[PDB]
Amino acid sequence: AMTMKQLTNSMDMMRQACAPKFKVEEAELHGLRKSIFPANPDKELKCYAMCIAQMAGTMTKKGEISFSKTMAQIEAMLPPEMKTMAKEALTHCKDTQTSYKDPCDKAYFSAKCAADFTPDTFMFP
Ligand code: NA
Ligand code: NA
Ligand code: NA
Ligand code: NA
Repeated sequence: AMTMKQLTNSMDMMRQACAPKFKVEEAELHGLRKSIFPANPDKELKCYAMCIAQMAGTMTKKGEISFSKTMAQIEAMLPPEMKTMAKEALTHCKDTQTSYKDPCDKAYFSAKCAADFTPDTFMFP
């Protein structure tokens, strides 16, 4: 798997690829990295999160969060410091998207469920 430093480098690249497309600012982005997710973000932040999950190949053509490739991702890619938190969060949070129709809401609120469940060391790009 990746080391923590390699994962950070990969997450910074994802953020560089996605953030410029959306009307987001540094503070709210720093917040998600530190696993602090607003309950009521504006739409641009929700779609930033979707862009990210899409980029990590965790999103479906249907505009849904894919359990199976997320698991494969986590297994192959994550360092021990993140891997067990991510597996537990995915199982804990897998039904979140069913309360939402819009794909940006599915992505963002699934990631919020994960952020809220885990401690502050669980990073999002
Ligand atoms: Na590595
Ligand atoms: Na919550
Ligand atoms: Na967290
Ligand atoms: Na938390």
